[PDB]
Amino acid sequence: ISRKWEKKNKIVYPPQLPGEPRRPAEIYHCRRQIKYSKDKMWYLAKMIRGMSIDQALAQLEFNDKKGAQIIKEVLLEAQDMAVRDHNVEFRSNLHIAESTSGRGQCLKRIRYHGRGRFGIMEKVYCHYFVKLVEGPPPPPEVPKTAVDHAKDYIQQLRSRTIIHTL
Amino acid sequence: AAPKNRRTIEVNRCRRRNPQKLIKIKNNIDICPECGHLKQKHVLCGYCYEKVRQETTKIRQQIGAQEGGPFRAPSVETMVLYTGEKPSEKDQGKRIVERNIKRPSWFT
Amino acid sequence: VKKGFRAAFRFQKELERWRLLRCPPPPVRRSEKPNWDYHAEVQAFGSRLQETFSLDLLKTAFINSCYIKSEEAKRQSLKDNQELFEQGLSFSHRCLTQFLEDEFPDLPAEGTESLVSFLTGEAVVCHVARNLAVEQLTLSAEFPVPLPVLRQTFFAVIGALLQSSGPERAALFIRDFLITQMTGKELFEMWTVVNPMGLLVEELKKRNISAPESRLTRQSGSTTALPLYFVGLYCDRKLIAEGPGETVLVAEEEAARVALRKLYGFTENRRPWDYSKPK
Amino acid sequence: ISHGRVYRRLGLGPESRIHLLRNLLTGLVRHERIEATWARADEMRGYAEKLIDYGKLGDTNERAMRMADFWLTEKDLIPKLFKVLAPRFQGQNGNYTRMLQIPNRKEQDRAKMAVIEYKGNYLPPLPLPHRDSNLTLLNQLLLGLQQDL
RNA sequence: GUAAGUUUAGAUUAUAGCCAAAAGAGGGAGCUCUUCUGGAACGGAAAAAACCUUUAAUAGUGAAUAAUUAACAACA
RNA sequence: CACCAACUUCCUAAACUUAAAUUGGGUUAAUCUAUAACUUUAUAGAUGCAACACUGUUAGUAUGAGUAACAAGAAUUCCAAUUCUCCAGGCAUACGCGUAUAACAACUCGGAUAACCAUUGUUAGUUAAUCAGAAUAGGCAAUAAUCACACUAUAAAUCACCUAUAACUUCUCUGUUAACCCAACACCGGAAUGCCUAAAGGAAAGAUCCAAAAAGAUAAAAGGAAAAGAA
RNA sequence: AACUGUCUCUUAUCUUUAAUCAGUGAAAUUGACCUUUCAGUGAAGAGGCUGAAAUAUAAUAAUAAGACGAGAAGACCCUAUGGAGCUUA
Ligand SMILES: [Zn+2]
Repeated sequence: ISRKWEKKNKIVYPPQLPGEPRRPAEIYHCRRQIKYSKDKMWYLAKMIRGMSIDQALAQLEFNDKKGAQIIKEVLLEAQDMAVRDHNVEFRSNLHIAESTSGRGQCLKRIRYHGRGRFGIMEKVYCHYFVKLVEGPPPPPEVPKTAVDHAKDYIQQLRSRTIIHTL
Repeated sequence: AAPKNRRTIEVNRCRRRNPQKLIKIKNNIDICPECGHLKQKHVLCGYCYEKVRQETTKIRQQIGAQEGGPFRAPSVETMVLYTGEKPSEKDQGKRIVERNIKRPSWFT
Repeated sequence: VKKGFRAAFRFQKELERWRLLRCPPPPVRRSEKPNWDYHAEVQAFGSRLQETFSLDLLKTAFINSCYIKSEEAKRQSLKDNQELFEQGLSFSHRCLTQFLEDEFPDLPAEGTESLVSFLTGEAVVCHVARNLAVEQLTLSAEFPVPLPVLRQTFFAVIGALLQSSGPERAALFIRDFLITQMTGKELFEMWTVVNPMGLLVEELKKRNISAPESRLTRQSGSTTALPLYFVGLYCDRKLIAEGPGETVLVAEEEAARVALRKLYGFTENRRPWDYSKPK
Repeated sequence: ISHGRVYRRLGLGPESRIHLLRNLLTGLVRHERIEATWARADEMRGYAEKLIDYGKLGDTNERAMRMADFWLTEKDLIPKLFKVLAPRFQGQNGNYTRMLQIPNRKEQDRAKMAVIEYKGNYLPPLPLPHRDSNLTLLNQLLLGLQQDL
């Protein structure tokens, strides 16, 4: 078993020099043993990626899946330590930078059947990883307009170099 | 019939990450003015409803003790009175339930 | 557990290789690193260049103001290269200007200044010095050596070279090593020319020539999104220069650029500069 | 395939639906406020309204007495309907029952929950929604339009 | 024209093709055999073990060539 | 009136001539020992010394697939609470099992989900003079039962008591719980006797939708093989 | 003979399944696959070769006729100057 996610919270940066911007806070939180499928939990993680702390919490409160409740509990614990230990001034100023789930150690059992058959029973466990960055979620990407596409196409044509010539 | 070959993770990944299979965000979230907690536009508040439901049990518990037996539903109208409130003439000829607590602000 | 010491040692080397890739070491100058002899390198440096340098003067040229402060700071807890620096920079300006004038007497003094400035630019000097290993031989208190300090030594070494070998050898050194950098460099690349149409007219009036009348010699795909326009400048109804462009303004601007090169004798087919001369 | 259907399929059969509806109606009359699944609550809302009409019809009505006895398993409620519920709703012409949506049960099945109650009851008022006041900017703008008109 | 050959002593392995093309014999188509000859592209015949051009294999941003699925109604 | 096209050939630098069992010769990875070397090397001597392939052996992790699959009567004033709706083999003993019993505390594992425990930990338990289990030697025997009387029958169907000898004042031990057993499983299976048939014993509904298709059940205008009658 | 949805000639309702939410969660299988159509070629034979043609990416829901479909030591009869075993008069 590896627990490097926790060690990421133990990283200490060098003292900031006068000519350096205020470093944004980064918080890594994880729950190593969860009686839940990582694949099912990933669906929850994927949607919440890049969202704000408040928006993600609001969605979780009205979610029907058991994993969503666990995620909200994980989020609340991470937020509590962030203010308590990472000198976070404004609770609302948090967004979900990263959210992913990993496999955990399982248990193996035999699944009996009424007609003499048997099956492979497994008690699934999973890990959940989230990194929280202080500040609002980054602005969403703006799709390229037709004008932008045409300009790049012309630029690409100019960038072309002649192949296999003197 | 069994699969002819193993399904690749890349093929599997696309199926599960298709937008149709992803979890959708909800925009119907609302705030409860009474409790200040979240609610849906078509769903009622729960923090205040917790007071209402529990108060109903307390009122009902008082009613149950007063009746003292099954199949004792009165044939006359019933009213609930809280401490500091005195029955009026209009309250005559109606079952009266007495609550030790004072009249709740929300309850009128 | 697999037995043996050779296998375990082999894995240690494997770990080191991964560690090096993951965490490259911070850069340090070869002077601090072991197996460095300044005297031997200077002797090899002079021999490699096939040039005679006064060791005392050359060391002074390499010596920098910043380097002295570090030694003085260490001393608290020596001759600058400024004098030599001025000689090389000042002499180079005259010598560099001399090169440009001889090949292109018609080219204006302003153009030579732009060419001289580009050839003496900090980036140009820095690139030559770094590729020449001068940075390792440079004496400074900071690594990588700051470019302005590096530029100072480069001209400072030139001043020392002049005393040791005379102007003649240094001029050949400048031609062999610095003038070479202009190969493949187009005139407007090294000289910034705005408003070519006005400048072209200004030259023509000086020569008592009529201003050209622009005409559209050839055109293709005018209404398409990829239009090609050929504009020729006609003087006294005679075409003097023609340039290609996507728009008439661009074609006219390009045509003017061609004329300016022709006016100053900077044609692409012009005779290449000579590095062959031993004199 | 539920086009034109006017009846929900509840319980284990049509008789069970009546019995289940009968049990729900009896419980609602006794307590006057009951929480149940939205689908079942909607189905039983119509039955409750019609029951009040039967009480309004009069005690002496033989059909009402038979109807009241069948629907109300607990016989102590029969006097209550004619002497409590019916007198209360005499002024009202309808809409005796109020049904509202409740947050879904967190019982791992996420059933849709609703509360059905009899209006005019002595129970504490439910947290009903309150419409926006006319003092709002948009309403005030409309008020200016009304004055001009 | 060309460089192997005979004898003595010791010693095993191989001893089953395929297809094309010739000469026969059964036969009367085609087959069934016996005998002689040739073959095993990275080129060509459309893809093409068996046919055609091809002595081995080396780097080069050279050159001359081989075989090479195409062909140009009748009456005195 | 030709060009293109093969490492055929020439050209610069080189090279020195065309398949696979078998046969001759030259090297080498790794480990240990001898003797050296000292960031992992040399010369010798040794060997459990080299695997993309035996439906190989062991372990791990995928794929099928989050697919097959599985689940609790209602309301309330509340799970050893009331009431309502409906179902109809229940209680003792034998046998077997052996603490699954009961209280408390836990919420991880077990129940193929929860609630709740049947799970985890700790503590407690089943009371018997009546219920159940744990001397000798002689003498002498014709005739069933069946309400046993009549009455028949055939399959042919019950120690005692006398005569002597010997002993001479007794209540301890063990069994007693349970929703329990045999079937790998909390298996729609198997499981003796006595009493009784609801006073005893129980719950088909995890939610929503009402797809198609399929299965089961009910209903049929006219007709009746396109009722229970005969051979 | 009657009887009836067996059929002329099907239809309607209810339960199961089905579909949706949530919890838990197998099996056979699997060289790798960026997994198309027509004609050719071939051993009856082509998603992968030859020549044409078609072709945003990714998904979602349905049906089982054919490929004289794929399969086993299934079924039947007969042979042997085949074996081996057994019995002898
Ligand atoms: Zn509230």
